[PDB]
Amino acid sequence: KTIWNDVTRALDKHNIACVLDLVEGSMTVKTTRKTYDPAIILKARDLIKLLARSVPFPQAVKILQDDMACDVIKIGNFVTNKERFVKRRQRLVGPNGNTLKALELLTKCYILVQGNTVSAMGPFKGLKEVRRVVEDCMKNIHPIYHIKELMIKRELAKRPELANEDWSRFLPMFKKRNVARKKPKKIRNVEKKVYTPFPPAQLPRKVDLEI
Amino acid sequence: KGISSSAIPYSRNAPAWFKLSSESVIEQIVKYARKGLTPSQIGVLLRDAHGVTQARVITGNKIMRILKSNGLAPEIPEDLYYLIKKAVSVRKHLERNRKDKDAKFRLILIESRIHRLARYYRTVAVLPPNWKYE
Amino acid sequence: MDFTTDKLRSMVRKWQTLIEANVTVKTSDDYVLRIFAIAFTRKQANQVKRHSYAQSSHIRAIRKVISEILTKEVQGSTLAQLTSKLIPEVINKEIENATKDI
Amino acid sequence: SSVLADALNAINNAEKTGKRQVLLRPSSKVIIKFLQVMQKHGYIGEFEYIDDHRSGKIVVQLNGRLNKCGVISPRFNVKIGDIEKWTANLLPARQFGYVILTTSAGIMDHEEARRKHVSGKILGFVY
Amino acid sequence: RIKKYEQEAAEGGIVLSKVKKGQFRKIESTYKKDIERRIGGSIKARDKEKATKRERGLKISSVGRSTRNGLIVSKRDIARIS
RNA sequence: UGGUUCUCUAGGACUGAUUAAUAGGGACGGUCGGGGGCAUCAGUAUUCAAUUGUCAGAGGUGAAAUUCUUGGAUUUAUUGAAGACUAACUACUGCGAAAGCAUUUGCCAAGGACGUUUUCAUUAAUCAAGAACGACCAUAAACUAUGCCGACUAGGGAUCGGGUGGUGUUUUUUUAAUGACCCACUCGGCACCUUACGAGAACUGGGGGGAGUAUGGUCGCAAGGCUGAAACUUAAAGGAA
Repeated sequence: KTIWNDVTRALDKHNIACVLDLVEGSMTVKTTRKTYDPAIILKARDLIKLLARSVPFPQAVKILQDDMACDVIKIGNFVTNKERFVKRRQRLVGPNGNTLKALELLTKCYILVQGNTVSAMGPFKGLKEVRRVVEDCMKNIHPIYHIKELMIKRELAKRPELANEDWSRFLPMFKKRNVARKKPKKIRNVEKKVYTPFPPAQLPRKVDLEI
Repeated sequence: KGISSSAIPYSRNAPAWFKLSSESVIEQIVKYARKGLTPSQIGVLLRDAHGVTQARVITGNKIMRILKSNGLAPEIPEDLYYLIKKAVSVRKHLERNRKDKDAKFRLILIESRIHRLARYYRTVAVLPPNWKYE
Repeated sequence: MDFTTDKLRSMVRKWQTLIEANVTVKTSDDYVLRIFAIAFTRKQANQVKRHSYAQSSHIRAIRKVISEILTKEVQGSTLAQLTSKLIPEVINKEIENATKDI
Repeated sequence: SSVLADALNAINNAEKTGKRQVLLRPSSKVIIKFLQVMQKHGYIGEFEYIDDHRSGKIVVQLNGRLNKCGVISPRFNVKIGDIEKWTANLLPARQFGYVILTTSAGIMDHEEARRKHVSGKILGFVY
Repeated sequence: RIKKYEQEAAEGGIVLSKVKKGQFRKIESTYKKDIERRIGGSIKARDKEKATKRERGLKISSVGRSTRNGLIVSKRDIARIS
């Protein structure tokens, strides 16, 4: 209700009407009779669902320009237990928010870790980068490895040569940490401990043994 | 653990609207028992329909003593009987489908609870010793 | 018949339940149709608690009456009669009137 | 836990928190005699036994004067000659508080027990 | 500002970084306004009075152990005193 | 209490002790839940295949590449098959002893809280020991965190399940019963925000603080100096400047 007049200014410069319904709790955008940009109603749609997903207004009107788009990463369907899920998601946020703020700085994006999804606004190269960062953070590899390789790739992309050679020797991301292999004799693990559904009886007390 | 039980009144008298006889209640009790209800069912039916509050108050003594003095004694106490038949119902469920590990766990719990009060009833010797749960 | 994806994404809000049903019904012709249904739990006016969830037995009962009355709206229609029935959205009014008791 | 111990625990920590009334349930003859001797020495005010038909409730009113109740969990026998020694080893000071005993003549404090010359098993203390 | 920010994020979905118990949550106005040079990271008077230990009275008895069942006097002590 | 027809109006076969724990167990009742097992149902993705349509690229990357592709790839449309999975709704919510559990419908047993003027009558609490759950195709876990504990007083807001009362709106009617919301009270939960008051003592293997500094000790590793090239002042070639 506070920011809504600014939304009407920022969309009436694109000739898009918008209503804010406060009884059904909705925001609609409509292409009016004076809209010569065919694609701007899509960015108006993204703007109002950004406002619904609780990014603020001066952050969200940077979606009405061509070089910027959204992404909504899905992190809920990756790991099983709630403890490991919230610990990997808090690892995605960081101590004092440092990992998330460094990711926003490197990718030039605006990232919201909310619930069991990750919203992001930015350029498309930054969106590709943050999507791979978030998905590999829900898998087990830590996000500061991706932050390190992002810094390496920025300082590796700002040289005129080495721009058609592969950077895999410069990236420390390739760890080769899969270097265990169990080699027991499989004594019980071949076939032990068949399952029966019926329990055994209990050892009775001395009272039972005497009565 | 929750506190949900019944709150017995401070009075020990018939409630002075209970105009029925102290013997017709006993005749209704032995009639329901001979047609085949457990004593808790006798008590709840007598309370709900023929409004005796509780029969230890309104008759002389409690209704398992009434049934044992009128010849309708149980083979096995009602607690043990209901826990026995719950355990054998879970046992038949387990022989039917054998991937119910939770129902196996509840069978271990029900069998432990069987052994506890079977031990109590045995040292009281309500039921005879050398009683096993088959 | 199909909605656009933006319509049901515009309908789904958190702090309510969506009851969705579907039935496979053969009409008065020998067309057999899988026909779906979505419904979202409202909050009443004067409701001050923010949730308005259904208690999942109300979901089973609502989904039961949804299945029964829309399989009554089919079998009692041909394809042309069913199409002319679902153009002016009136099977939705039948569901609403039959379900406001729950 | 015991039945005298949790009553004395309620009557202890309720007074520590600064309440003017405790409700303690259940209630036995030994609890009545323990509260009897401690109000005889002036540690609690009145108290009332509400008889429900189950076991009884006590509402004690207590002002400020108690600072520890207790029970001595093995009820060992004491002698008239060793009442002074046991008071010395478990009381705070020389004439501070009373050890309460179950005797032949009932529940009494240590100084009444040695006044009328009877020993017994220990029950608990108050100071 | 801190309560409004973390309440707005809590009623949204937004996962916030975790702070300790008496500290101030560091936000964008903390970094821009240079507020921690003037107010510190936490009220250290309350930090001091929470870091102090509870005053545990004066120790009275010696004879036995004091649990919720009362005073256990061991048989060694009963034989020693009697 | 009736098989029918004549206007409710016409016969018919017929022994000899207590409570009943805001202890414990058991029954009952309406329920409650993403608790479990079996069966069933659906969903759209993905992968593959068939059939068209069209033509030269499609993946993928920071760029590339391996790969597929005029024997038509990618894109589009129709349809089939497979194996998974149960999106948004989805919560500081629920259920489970824990690991954990999310499509529909049914069956099978179970469980909890509540309601109870039902029943038994001490049947109970804690845990060492022990038991239950936890020759083919090859896999990741932790990684910045937090807090003062218990035998402990009161609260406050919100929420989940049950119950009682009120008396308004959505509901509605002579087919069965059954809602939703508002308010107060109450029981029991998952949490959160506070308060007052207490000795709270008596898959195994371990040296000794943090930050540094020095070293005529011991153990190591390390310099030289154009290479060829030393017994040979020695070729070609290379290096350096």
